[PDB]
Amino acid sequence: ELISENMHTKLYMEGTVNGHHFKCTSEGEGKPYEGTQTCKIKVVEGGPLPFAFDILATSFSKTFINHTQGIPDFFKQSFPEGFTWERITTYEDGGVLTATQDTSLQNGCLIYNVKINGVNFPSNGPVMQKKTLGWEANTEMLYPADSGLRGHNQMALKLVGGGYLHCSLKTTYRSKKPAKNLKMPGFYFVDRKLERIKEADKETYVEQHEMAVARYCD
Repeated sequence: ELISENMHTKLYMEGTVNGHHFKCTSEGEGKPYEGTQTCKIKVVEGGPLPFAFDILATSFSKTFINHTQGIPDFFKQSFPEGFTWERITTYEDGGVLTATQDTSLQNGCLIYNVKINGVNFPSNGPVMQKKTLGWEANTEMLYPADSGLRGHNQMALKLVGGGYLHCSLKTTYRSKKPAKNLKMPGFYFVDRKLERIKEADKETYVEQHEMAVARYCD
């Protein structure tokens, strides 16, 4: 019941990418049961970034997925204790971005803390050359594993000049609520699309929108 129809999020992010240090903050809001949310992001240290902001997009909120068909909701169930997630995104041209995240609920607001390591992005590739055009829609698979949930996703980063850069994402989501107090889902899918509402100043301000809907085979 601590997750209401309308919720606010606040986030802190720090990391490096190819040795370049940066920090971001954001604030957002959404409708957790409808699977929609937005956030307004600022690069507060290290801006303008020397790499495409697209590589940070998926690191800014799992409480906002519309779990349909009665699928148990590992994320909404985890409160008040909250949960963590940890992820590797591998780009086919050699860059890797890992992220670790803590999600907590404090005074009615969702609070996110994120740490990022981006390593080995090719110095002339589209990420470091800022020749990217955002992400296509995608479907994550999720199922229980390693005492939490495992997720796998594949994504396509659209490129200036045509074509795409492929990525895989492998994630584990861990509840801070005792296992005995959780009803685990079985295997399921989450369909997503992530857009920008607006941006400005060399991607040092970006407003993202996400829609996320959980289902079985359709």
